[PDB]
Amino acid sequence: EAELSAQIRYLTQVATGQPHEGSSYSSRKDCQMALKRVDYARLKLSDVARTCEQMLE
Amino acid sequence: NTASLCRIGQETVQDIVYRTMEIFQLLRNMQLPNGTYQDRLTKLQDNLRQLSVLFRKLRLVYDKCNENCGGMDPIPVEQLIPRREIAEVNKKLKQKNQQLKQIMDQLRNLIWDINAMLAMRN
Repeated sequence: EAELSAQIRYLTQVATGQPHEGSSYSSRKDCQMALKRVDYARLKLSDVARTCEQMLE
Repeated sequence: NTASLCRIGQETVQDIVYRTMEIFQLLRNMQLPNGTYQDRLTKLQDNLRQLSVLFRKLRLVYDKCNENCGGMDPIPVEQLIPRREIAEVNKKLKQKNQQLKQIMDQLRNLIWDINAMLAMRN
């Protein structure tokens, strides 16, 4: 009983109203964009390597 | 290699003139320390050496070209005009060039692309 009551008192202190209008989705979208960029670059690079290999016969 | 002699000597004369140009250049920059730089003298000497080399080279190529290896030459007038292996090597070269141009185009596209993105938001 004592521990749970103390927890409830603390939770009142934090007071936890409406949800936190906090989101990390912006940085996530940006970082996914960067990963997609490096993916496109690596893809096209694999392609140009294939081409130069062919020519290099 | 006769026409080779002609062209190489031609280029040696340009090399003569350009070496003289840079020699006077180096002389102009000279400083007469007031310093102890001394690297100037090094470049001057080892530069002057190449000139000496090229002169003997020119004498040699001149001799070999006016050697006149059995040639009954006609005067320039009437020359102004008023083998399969060549074809094969030319064809192979043109093909390799085309492939190189595909490669260059691919790289161009990649560079345009990477530029578009980063410059858009980086």
